[PDB]
Amino acid sequence: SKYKHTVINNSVTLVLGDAIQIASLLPKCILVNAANRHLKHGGGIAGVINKASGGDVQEESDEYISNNGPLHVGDSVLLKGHGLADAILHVVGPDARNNEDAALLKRCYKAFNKHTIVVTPLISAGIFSVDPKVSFEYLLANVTTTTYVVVNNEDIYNTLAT
Ligand SMILES: Nc1ncnc2c1ncn2[C@@H]1O[C@H](COP(=O)(O)OP(=O)(O)O[C@H]2O[C@H](CO)[C@@H](O)[C@H](O)[C@H]2O)[C@@H](O)[C@H]1O
Repeated sequence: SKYKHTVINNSVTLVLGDAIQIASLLPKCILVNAANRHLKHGGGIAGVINKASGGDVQEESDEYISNNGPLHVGDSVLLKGHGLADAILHVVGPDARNNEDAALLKRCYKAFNKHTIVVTPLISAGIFSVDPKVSFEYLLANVTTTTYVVVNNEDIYNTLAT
């Protein structure tokens, strides 16, 4: 009630706000990180998540990658929550700057469905340069679990809330 939000369907609610704030307010959830293949959390929401954890997320990510190697585009890994959420699902969206196809978002978003409540940004809609409407369409097509999709730009919110 205390956020600008639009319920899209039985599963998906679009929220104008801060994903970390929204994950904090929910008693139980997974928070999704829009990550890169090497889980190097230098910027974007990955940066905000890592900094909110005081670097704990990067420490854990480094251990995962150091031992297990880089992820493939479209893959995800469930890691610890570091007090931000019950767990963080690191999802590697396609980077359009590197000619990676938006259709790989299908794989990203299908990974949500085994989790009861998910708080997510729009995957690949930041520097990975996928149209927010396209990302959101892939989300709605593939996500069947209770999901709060959080955007921090009112203009993008308004466009998607149509
Ligand atoms: N509450 C909220 N707060 C902040 N942002 C919110 C938000 N809710 C949604 N977002 C948005 O979520 C989006 C994520 O999109 P991307 O997949 O493009 O990020 P990316 O994969 O590039 O990050 C990766 O981008 C490059 C990859 O090389 C790396 O430097 C970086 O570390 C890695 O995370 C951004 O628009 C971000 O603003």
